[PDB]
Amino acid sequence: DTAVSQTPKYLVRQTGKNESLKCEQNLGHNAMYWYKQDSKKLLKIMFIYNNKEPILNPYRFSPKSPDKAHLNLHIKSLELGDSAVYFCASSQDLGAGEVYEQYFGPGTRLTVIEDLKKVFPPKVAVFEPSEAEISHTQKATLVCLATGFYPDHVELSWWVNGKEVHSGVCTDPQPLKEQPALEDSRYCLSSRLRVSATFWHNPRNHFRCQVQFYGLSWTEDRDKPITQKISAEAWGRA
Amino acid sequence: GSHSLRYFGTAVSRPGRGEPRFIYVGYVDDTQFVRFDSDAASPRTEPRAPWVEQEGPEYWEEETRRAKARAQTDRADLRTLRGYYNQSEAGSHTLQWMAGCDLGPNGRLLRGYHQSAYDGKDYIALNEDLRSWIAADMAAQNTQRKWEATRYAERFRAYLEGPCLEWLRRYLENGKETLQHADPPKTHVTHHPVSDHEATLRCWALGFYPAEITLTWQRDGEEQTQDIEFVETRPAGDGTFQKWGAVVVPSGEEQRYTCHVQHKGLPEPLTLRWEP
Amino acid sequence: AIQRTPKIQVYSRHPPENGKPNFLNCYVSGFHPSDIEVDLLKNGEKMGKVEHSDLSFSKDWSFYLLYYTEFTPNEKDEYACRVNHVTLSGPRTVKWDRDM
Amino acid sequence: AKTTQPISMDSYEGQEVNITCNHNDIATSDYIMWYQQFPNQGPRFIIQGYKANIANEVASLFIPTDRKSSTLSLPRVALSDTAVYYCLVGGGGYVLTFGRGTSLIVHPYIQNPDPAVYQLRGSKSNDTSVCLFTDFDVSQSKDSDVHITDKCVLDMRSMDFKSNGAVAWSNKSDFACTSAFKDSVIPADTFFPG
Amino acid sequence: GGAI
Ligand SMILES: *C(=O)CCCCCCCCCCCCC
Ligand SMILES: [Ca+2]
Repeated sequence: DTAVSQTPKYLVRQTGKNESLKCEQNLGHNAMYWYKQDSKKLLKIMFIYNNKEPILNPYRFSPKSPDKAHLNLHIKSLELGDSAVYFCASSQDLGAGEVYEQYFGPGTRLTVIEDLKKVFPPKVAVFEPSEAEISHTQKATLVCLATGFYPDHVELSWWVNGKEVHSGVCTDPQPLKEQPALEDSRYCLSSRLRVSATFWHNPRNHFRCQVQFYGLSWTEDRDKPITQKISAEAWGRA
Repeated sequence: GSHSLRYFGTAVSRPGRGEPRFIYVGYVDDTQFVRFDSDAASPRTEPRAPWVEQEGPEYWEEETRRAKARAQTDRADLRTLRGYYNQSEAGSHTLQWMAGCDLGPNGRLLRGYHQSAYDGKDYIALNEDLRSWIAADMAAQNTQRKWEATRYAERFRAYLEGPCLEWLRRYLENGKETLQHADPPKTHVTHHPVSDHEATLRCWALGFYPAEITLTWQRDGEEQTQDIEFVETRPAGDGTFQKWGAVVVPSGEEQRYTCHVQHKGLPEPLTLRWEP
Repeated sequence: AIQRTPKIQVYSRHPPENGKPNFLNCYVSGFHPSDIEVDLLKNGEKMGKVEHSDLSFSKDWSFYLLYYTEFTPNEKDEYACRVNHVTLSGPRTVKWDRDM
Repeated sequence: AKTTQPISMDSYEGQEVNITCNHNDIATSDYIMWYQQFPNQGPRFIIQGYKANIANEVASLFIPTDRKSSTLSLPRVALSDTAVYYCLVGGGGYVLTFGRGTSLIVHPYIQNPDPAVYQLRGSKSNDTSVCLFTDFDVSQSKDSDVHITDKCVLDMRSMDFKSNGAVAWSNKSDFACTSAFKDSVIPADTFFPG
Repeated sequence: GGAI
C-alpha cells in the first residue's frame, strides 16, 4: 500500500488553543497541498508547497515542511471559522506545461467550540425487526439510532457474534442536525442491518450496534465526554 | 512550410558565489519573444517581441509561475547531477534543456522535443516517436528508468499535441505580419583585387527572414566545394540575418562565376554576377 | 566538460557609409562553457553602452551571443572586437573590415 | 476556467451515465479534469485531457474541437459509483478550483416492488417509534418533531439482489406509522399492517 | 516538470 496519510482523523478543541495537523506521503511526490472544506462543501486551496518551498498562499496558519514527504499545518489562536475538514494532497510535480493529478488524504475533521459544555456522547438504541415483515418477506431488518450527540464525530459499525459485518448494511452517509435551524442542536445518525429470518430466530446470534464517539482530550457532575465507544444490543428471538 | 515553438534554458551552478543562475528564452521560428533571468530584483518572464506584449496580466503571471517552477527543477537537477557523476561541489557546471514543437504544412505535430545536456554532453532526450528516451550514459539511464516508470512521455506528448501546438497557432496569428511574411534577401557581388593575377568575389545576402538560406558559388555551371569561404549566418540586430560567401578567382575570368541564392522569400532561386 | 572555442564576427548592421548612423555588432558563437567576456573596441579602447542578446544555444548545445552598440563610422577611426574565453590563451582580437 | 454542470443526476445500475460540463472562458493552457468525491473522503482523480477523447480503465471524456463543453462518461455504473463529480478547468494545472459539482445517484433496478411500511419494536426502556419504508423502487417531513432519512440502498451478499429503504422516527404525542412519510408520493399498493 |  502507498498513499497520502493524515493524522488525526477527528479533533475537537476550545477557541484560543493551538493545534497541529500533520500530513505525510510516501509516493515520491514533490508537491504538497492543503485544502480547507467548510460546511457549505467547497474545497478551497490554502497552501501549495514544492520541494520544501512556498508557492502559493494570516499567520495563524503556519505550514512547516521539514522534508519533502511531510507538510505539517501548525495553527494558532483557534476561532469558530476554523471548523472544517482539512484535506492534505500531493502531486508528482508542479506542472511546467503538462499537468499532474492530485492524490488526497482522508481529511481531518476539526470542530472548535466556545466551551466544552456543548459536547455530548451519543445515546444508542437498537430496534428489533417487526414480526410483520418476517411474515411478508422472510428477511429481518434491525434499525440502530444514535441520538443527541455533539459534535458529529461518530463511526457506526455492526457486530454479529463478536465480529464486524459490512453485509446487509446501510448507514446514513453523514449525521444530521436534530433541529437544523438551531445553533446548539445535536446530531442523530441512523443505520439498518438486514439478514434472513432463519438467521434472526436463532437465540445464539448476537447483534451489537456500535458507535465510536470521538470527544475530549470540567467541574460538572456528569462525566465528561472523552473519546469512547457506546453500544446497544439484542439477541435472536421467536 | 514548417513553424516551431521552442524553449531553451541554461542552468549554471556557481560554487563560491553560492547561488545558481537560470536563464530561459523562448522562440517562435527565428524570433525570440520571451526571456527569464533569475539574477534580477524579483525575476519575471518579460516580452522580447511586440506581438506578445498585447497579452494580458494573467499570461505574464502564468508564464512567470511556469519559469519559477522550472527553475526549482533545474536547482534540484544540478545537485542531483553532481551526485550521479561523482563530482566535488567545487567546480562550476552547466545544465541545458530544450523543449517544444514543430508544426508541419499538414497542420499537425511534425516533431516534438524534450532534451537535456550536462557539461556540454547529451544526457537524455525524447525519441522522434515521442514514446521512448535516448540516454547517453549510465547516469542518464537512471533518469530513463524513473521516467519510464511514471510514464512521463505520455504526459509530455499530451502537452506537445495540445497546449503547445495551440500556443504556436495563437502566436503565429498575433505576429502574422512579421512571422508569416518571409523577407527575401538583398543581394550583390563585390570585387576586391588580391594581386594582379587574382581577385576576390564576395556574394552578399542581407536583411532576410527567416534565417535558413543557401548561398553557393558556381564556375561555369558547376559548384565550387573547395577554396571557398562562408561565414555562418549572423543576426543584423534588427530581426533579420546576413550571410556572405567568397571565392578567389583569376583576373578577367570573373564573368565565369555565378552566385546562387535560395530562400523561402524568393519566388524562385536567384543567380547573380559581379556587375562592373 | 566539453569545451568549444568561440567563432568571432565583427560587422555593421547596414552597409557602412561615412557619417551615417549605424550599429556595430560582434557576434560570438559555437562556444562552451557559457562564461565569456566580449568588448567592442574603438581605436584600441573599450566602447561604452554595449548591449547584448539573451544567452541562447544551438542544437549541438553551443552558445551564441550578439554584442552591439550605435556608432557612426568615419574613415580615420578603427574598430574591433576582443574576446576572452577559457579556451583562449589571452584575448583574441578581430578587426572590423568594412567589406566583411 | 469557471465550470457549470447539472446539480443532480439519476441513473439505474448498469446504464451509462453522461455528465456535461460547460467552460466558455477556457484559455489555451487549460486542461479539463474530472474528480470524484465520496461523503467523508478525499476527492479522487478520474480523468484529464486537452482535446478530443481520452479513455482509461475507469471512465472516458469527450471534448468537442471548440473545447467549451466536455462530457464525462461512466460506462456501466455500480452503486459504488454514487458520488459527487467535479469538473475542473485550468489553473496552471495545480491550483484546483472545485465547484458545487454534480451529485450522481445510481439506483438499483427493482424486479418487483413490494412497498410496505413497518413499525419497529424498541426496547421497553425507549419510547421512540421507528418506521421503516422498504422494498420500493422519498421526501422530507415538514414537522420539526419527525426525522426521516433519505433513501438508502441495502445489498445482502448471500442474497441475489438489492433493496431500497428509508427510516423515519419520532417521539411525537400520537405518532402513527400510518402516515409518517406522506409528504412523499406513496405507491397505491403499499402494505400497512395494523 | 519531471526531475532528473
Ligand atoms: C517540466 O519541467 C518540463 C520541462 C520542459 C518545459 C519547458 C519549460 C518552459 C518554461 C517557460 C519559461 C518562460 C520564460 C521564457
Ligand atoms: Ca583565457
